[PDB]
Amino acid sequence: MMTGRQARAPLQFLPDEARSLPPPKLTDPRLAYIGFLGYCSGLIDNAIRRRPVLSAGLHRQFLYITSFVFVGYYLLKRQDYMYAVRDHDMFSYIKSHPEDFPEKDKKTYREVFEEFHPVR
Amino acid sequence: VAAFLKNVWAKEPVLVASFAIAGLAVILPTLSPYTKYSLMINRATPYNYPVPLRDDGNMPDVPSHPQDPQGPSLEWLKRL
Amino acid sequence: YPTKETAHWKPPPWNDVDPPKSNLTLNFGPQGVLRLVMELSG
Amino acid sequence: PFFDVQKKLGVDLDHWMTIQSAEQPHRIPARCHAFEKEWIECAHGIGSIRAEKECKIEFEDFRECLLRQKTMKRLNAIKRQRDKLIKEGKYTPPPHHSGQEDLRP
Amino acid sequence: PGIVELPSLEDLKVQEVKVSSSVLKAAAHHYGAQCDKPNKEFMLCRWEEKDPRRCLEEGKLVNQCALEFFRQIKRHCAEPFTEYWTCIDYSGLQLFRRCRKEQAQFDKCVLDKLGWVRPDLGELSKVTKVKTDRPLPENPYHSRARPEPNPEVEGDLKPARHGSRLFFWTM
Amino acid sequence: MNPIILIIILMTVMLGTIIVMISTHWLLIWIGFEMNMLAIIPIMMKKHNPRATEASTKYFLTQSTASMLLMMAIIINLMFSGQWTVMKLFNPMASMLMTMALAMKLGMAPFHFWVPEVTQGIPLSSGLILLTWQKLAPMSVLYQILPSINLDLILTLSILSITIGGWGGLNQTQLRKIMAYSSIAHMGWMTAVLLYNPTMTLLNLIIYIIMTSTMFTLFMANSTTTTLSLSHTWNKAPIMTILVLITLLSMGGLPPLSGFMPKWMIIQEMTKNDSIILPTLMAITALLNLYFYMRLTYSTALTMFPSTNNMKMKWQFPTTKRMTLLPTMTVLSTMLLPLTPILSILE
Amino acid sequence: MSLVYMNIMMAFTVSLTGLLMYRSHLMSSLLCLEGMMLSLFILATLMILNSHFTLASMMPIILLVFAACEAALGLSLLVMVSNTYGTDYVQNLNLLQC
Amino acid sequence: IMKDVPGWKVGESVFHTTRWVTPMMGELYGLRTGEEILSSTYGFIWYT
Amino acid sequence: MNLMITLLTNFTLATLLVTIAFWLPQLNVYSEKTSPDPMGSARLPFSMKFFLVAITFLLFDLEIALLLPLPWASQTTNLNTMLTMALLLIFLLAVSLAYEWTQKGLEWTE
Amino acid sequence: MMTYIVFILSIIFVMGFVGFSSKPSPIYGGLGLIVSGGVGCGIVLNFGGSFLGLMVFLIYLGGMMVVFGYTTAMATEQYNKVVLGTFITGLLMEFLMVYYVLKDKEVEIVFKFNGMGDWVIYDTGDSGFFSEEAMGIAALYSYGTWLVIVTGWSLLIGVVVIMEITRGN
Ligand SMILES: CCCCCCCCCCCCCCCCCC(=O)OC[C@H](COP(=O)([O-])OC[C@H](O)COP(=O)([O-])OC[C@H](COC(=O)CCCCCCCCCCCCCCCCC)OC(=O)CCCCCCCCCCCCCCCCC)OC(=O)CCCCCCCCCCCCCCCCC
Ligand SMILES: CCCCCCCCCCCCCCCCCC(=O)OC[C@H](COP(=O)(O)OCCN)OC(=O)CCCCCCCCCCCCCCCCC
Ligand SMILES: CCCCCCCCCCCCCCCCCC(=O)OC[C@H](COP(=O)(O)OCCN)OC(=O)CCCCCCCCCCCCCCCCC
Repeated sequence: MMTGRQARAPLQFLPDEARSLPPPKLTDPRLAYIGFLGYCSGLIDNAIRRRPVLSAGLHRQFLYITSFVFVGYYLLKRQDYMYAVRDHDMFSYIKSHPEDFPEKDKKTYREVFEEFHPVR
Repeated sequence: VAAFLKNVWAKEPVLVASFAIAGLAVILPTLSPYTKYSLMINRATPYNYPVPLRDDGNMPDVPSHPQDPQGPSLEWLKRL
Repeated sequence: YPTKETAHWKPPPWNDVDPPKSNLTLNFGPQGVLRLVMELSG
Repeated sequence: PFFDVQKKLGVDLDHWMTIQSAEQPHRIPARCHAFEKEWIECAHGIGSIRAEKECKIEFEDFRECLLRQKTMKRLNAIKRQRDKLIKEGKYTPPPHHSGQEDLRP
Repeated sequence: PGIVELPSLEDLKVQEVKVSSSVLKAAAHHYGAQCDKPNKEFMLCRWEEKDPRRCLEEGKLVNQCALEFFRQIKRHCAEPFTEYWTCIDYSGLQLFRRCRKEQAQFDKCVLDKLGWVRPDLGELSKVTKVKTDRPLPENPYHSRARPEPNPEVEGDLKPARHGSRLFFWTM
Repeated sequence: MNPIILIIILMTVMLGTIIVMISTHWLLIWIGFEMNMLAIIPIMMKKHNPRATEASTKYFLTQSTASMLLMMAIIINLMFSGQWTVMKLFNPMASMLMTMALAMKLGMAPFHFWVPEVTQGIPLSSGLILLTWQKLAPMSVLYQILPSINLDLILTLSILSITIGGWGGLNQTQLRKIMAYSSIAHMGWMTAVLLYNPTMTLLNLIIYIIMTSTMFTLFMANSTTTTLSLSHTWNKAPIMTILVLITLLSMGGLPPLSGFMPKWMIIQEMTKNDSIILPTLMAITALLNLYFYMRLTYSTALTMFPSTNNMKMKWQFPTTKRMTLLPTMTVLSTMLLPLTPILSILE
Repeated sequence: MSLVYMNIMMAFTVSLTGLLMYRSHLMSSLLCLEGMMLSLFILATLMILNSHFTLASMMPIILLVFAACEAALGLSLLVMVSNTYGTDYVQNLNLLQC
Repeated sequence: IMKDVPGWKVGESVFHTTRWVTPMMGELYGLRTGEEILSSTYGFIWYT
Repeated sequence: MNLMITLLTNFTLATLLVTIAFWLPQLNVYSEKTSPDPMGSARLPFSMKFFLVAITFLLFDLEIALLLPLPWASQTTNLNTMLTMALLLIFLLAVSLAYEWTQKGLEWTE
Repeated sequence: MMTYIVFILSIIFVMGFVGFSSKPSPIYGGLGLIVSGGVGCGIVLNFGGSFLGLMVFLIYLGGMMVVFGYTTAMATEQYNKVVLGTFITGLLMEFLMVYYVLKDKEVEIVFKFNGMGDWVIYDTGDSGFFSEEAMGIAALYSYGTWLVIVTGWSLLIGVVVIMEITRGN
């Protein structure tokens, strides 16, 4: 859909205008869920190699958590960037084409006739 | 570095000649003073027509005639 | 779901290896004079 | 996924053989160099959806340069009418179309 | 579409240079030296107009200036030129290197009787400049107006209003 | 195989796919497919038995035929357009031939008839390469030519792939043929949303590659190629039964798992374009895929089939196999649905 | 369009339908595949020489080389089939039905 | 020749552009003899 | 055209000499002969090595086909790139020969 | 008739394909593909592709079909109705194509094809002191760097691939 937008500046994971956006917090609940996915990957990695699940290799579990939070932070940055580009293109297109987007005259319900269907 | 070289020249002189000639072919054009003239002769060879320029009035380096002094010359090719 | 068509199908081998299901002999005849029987392998 | 590595790194891996109007050895033009240059300069940057309906004339001229279908259709029509009039005897070819005119230069 | 506009057969009549290719090749360096100006006016007009019909008169000047080239050979130095292009004409590739003494006699005779100097190696392949009076074509490709491009992006990049708006996700 | 030669040949497979992904000239597209086929043939003949040679012969014939049809589509594009840009095609005949060639490369029905054979004939790692990495290059070419793809052809190929991959897996007991008919059904789902929203095509491809890589990695870690040897897993490694349970319930697309994520998004893009019958029939047909997934979960996780006595020896040895990225791929193929709006990174 | 393109496309379709209808031999299939490649070579060549598109004159050679390497690979596969059954018959390659 | 034919513009360009197009071989030698055709269109290729 | 005439003359003289060599001694009435090989009736054993040397020929012949435009390519004005790619193609043919060596591909027909 | 000569060669070309596509035996099919390669080379040569036609001889015929006939002679031990019916079917379809496009000077199987001799589509100029096709193939070393790299790498990998799969270990 938006493939012509990111074609003049190709293969850019986060462009410069993405720095105009507020970055996700470190207490982003999406980022905390990705850290929980890292913790689950650590527990499954202990389980498949028959280690004690909660105890064995805390350095490995912590690197799982760190790696998922590290990748997921940039993935959330790019997510917020692409939705920002989506809405920017939408609003610029609505502004540049007023003839396709007229203001609908909103009628109050004193004029608006609705057909009554009795439940009996 | 010298006993191995005499060993391989005693056993396999075909391959020593092969790798030596290949090494000369690799390294010797970068050390030759005449590699520049190969480029200069290939660009001096006029396959196409020399499409002339419209004289705007200010082109001091472009000649009006082939026998004019300004322009690219080939004295280096006739002399070498 | 075995049918009449797919009833001769047996399951494949466990290592997925099927069993593999000679060498040349030449008669250099009398055509001194010696007859030779060669078993060559290439 | 068109990971445009060539535009990202600035390298030119295959853009040179892409079109007929590109830089050729010894400046050899294609037979439809001008038509393809006009179609590309028309359809540049405006996107394919607008390029189909807004650059139809340049693209039709370029396709008719490439395959020469209208030209060969016209030559078919002229040669067929000429052969019909030769069969009817109402036409005779001139000496310069019979090979009796001692060519120009 | 339109009707193609061709010049008449009277517009194409000119006194031709009816000599063979060994005559032309044997006289080629002095022809490029002497007939430089109408030739380069013609070829500048030919690469600028991209249309032979717009280049006819200059072409006639070429066909007028070549003949005055050859007449001035025929008035003065017809016999060394004749021997020289005969020796050029024998070769199936028409080598210059087979014919250096007939070339030397022709160059001597032309340099003495007409003062023409044969161009050196490199001169005829130079890019020259041409002073003209015809105007530069503003549209040699006969092209129409290009389509207007799409409107660009402008303005600051605001965040997405209430996030992704994907069914129930608040971010 | 020499491990250096294995590394160079796998880098050449990757090099062919990357050359398809990055090139702007159709000849280099064709060259990337040729390099990909040429380098993946030794991966299929890794064990040197007649089934691998038969599978490599069938794979060579189908991919060679598709490469010739691809080059004919390219050459007809050069006829009717005079250029070589990897973009839309300028003739519906070249578009049809290229769509047929890419359907042959992907093994979409009715050009599916090589996929359950070849995957059966080759090892699990080469089957993993064939069912994950070998989809990427033709889906990239389909991504870049979608202004020229016929709608009726691509949706016919899509629904025929989904139905035939649904019915084909119901009759199987071999795990590789199950993953192959799963491949045919999922490629139908990817191409059904291609002309509507190709970001959802990329989403379905990524989630499919994750789930298929998880299932092949589980099959390699347990050394099981049949249903009935996969059913010995609870007496050997009880965690692997949980993992194949959650991954097969994900591949059927049951919420709240992440394999519900693509197809739902596909329906989310097919009803915007006023197609209601088609994604409904697609979703009802995917119940067949879920049925033989449930058959495998009943054989492996939710019941306990009888084992043998020699299993007691294997209790004394832990798995030394490098189960590469198996916890990561298991977590990603199950618990990723709350992160569904991450898909905008594929736009 | 031009008349020779009709025959080269019809040659490609004849070699296609020969390659899409096997009789018994795998070698005859490889010959039909290389006939398809040869017709692609001829058709690419006649276009590129007609259009005077200079840079694509190296294109059919490339189309030769890769595909001939492809042919080499196909021959090798046939030989391995011939080293299992003694013949290159396509009906011997039916073990993957089960 | 093309007098009897209804709806025929003599000298009608098949191109929408008014730019000069290089004349094709069949455009030039279409109405001439077969010997002139062959000498202009395969003469250099068949020359030895 | 002269080439096609020359090919037709060479092919016609070859076909005429083959027809004479197959049919001039057929005119004699010599005798009918009943006439009832190192291998007797054993089927031809396949050689892997003859196939490998033919495939090695085919691949080196493709590399030769790449090498064939060098007397034209030396005329370019991008000579550093041309020389680099020429040395790279001959070096890759040499690496193909070296790998054919070291994995014993050139053995018993060395 | 001589103005149609490339067309005539192309007819023989199609006939040659109905030679081996009907698949009589892989050795007669090899012979039919050799004859097809020679006449398609003649088609290439009559547009000005001298180097490409000699690549058809040296590399396709003298290089690759040699290996096809060589491999084929090491199989199919030395000594049909479907072949003969397929051959006459392809020949009659091709002569119906010839009859239609000659009686009408136009035909449409899938695309519209003119029925004039294919000399009409040529150029009326000169290329100077070079073959344009020769210089475009010479540009493989100056402009075709990526193409040389990927082709030579594919040939090296092809050597490695044939040595891996023909070993059985
Ligand atoms: C000064 C600087 C520092 C400041 C620090 C300030 C913070 C201090 C506290 C630090 C900790 C903060 C933690 C994050 C904030 C709270 C997030 C939250 O609750 O969102 C409410 C979220 C929406 O509710 P709300 O009332 O509209 O929003 C309240 C806030 O405004 C929420 O804010 P919002 O509206 O902006 O949230 C954005 C959006 C709000 O959400 C939405 O827009 C709705 C869509 C949510 C996802 C729905 C997916 C549906 C399909 C999958 C179903 C999952 C299966 C269930 C779980 C299976 C077993 C694990 O969130 C998402 O889209 C992210 C996905 C959900 C993850 C939430 C965070 C989890 C972190 C820990 C993970 C541990 C496992 C949790 C369970 C795994 C599944 C979530 O609730 C749900 O969706 C219900 C599901 C449960 C959510 C997770 C609860 C987090 C705490 C768990 C602790 C206990 C763990 C027990 C062991 C592990 C499990 C067995
Ligand atoms: C850098 C320039 C470009 C180099 C690449 C291009 C080379 C062009 C020639 C192509 C050669 C292709 C084939 C090469 C194969 C080499 C490997 C080899 O042959 O090893 C085996 C051999 C022993 O032979 P064997 O196996 O016993 O066979 C029976 C015969 N006795 O073992 C040997 O004989 C040992 C061979 C290696 C030692 C040769 C040393 C020559 C040194 C010359 C001087 C230095 C030249 C500069 C280049 C560096 C060379 C190291
Ligand atoms: C828009 C998208 C653009 C592209 C983005 C990236 C796409 C990535 C696609 C991944 C495709 C993976 C293909 C398979 C791996 C290739 C290497 C290989 O062959 O690995 C198997 C290897 C073989 O070892 P072997 O000893 O032969 O094992 C058999 C038993 N003896 O070793 C083994 O058998 C070890 C066992 C475990 C192997 C697990 C490998 C998992 C690889 C996939 C990870 C998931 C995908 C990446 C994340 C999402 C990206 C989209």
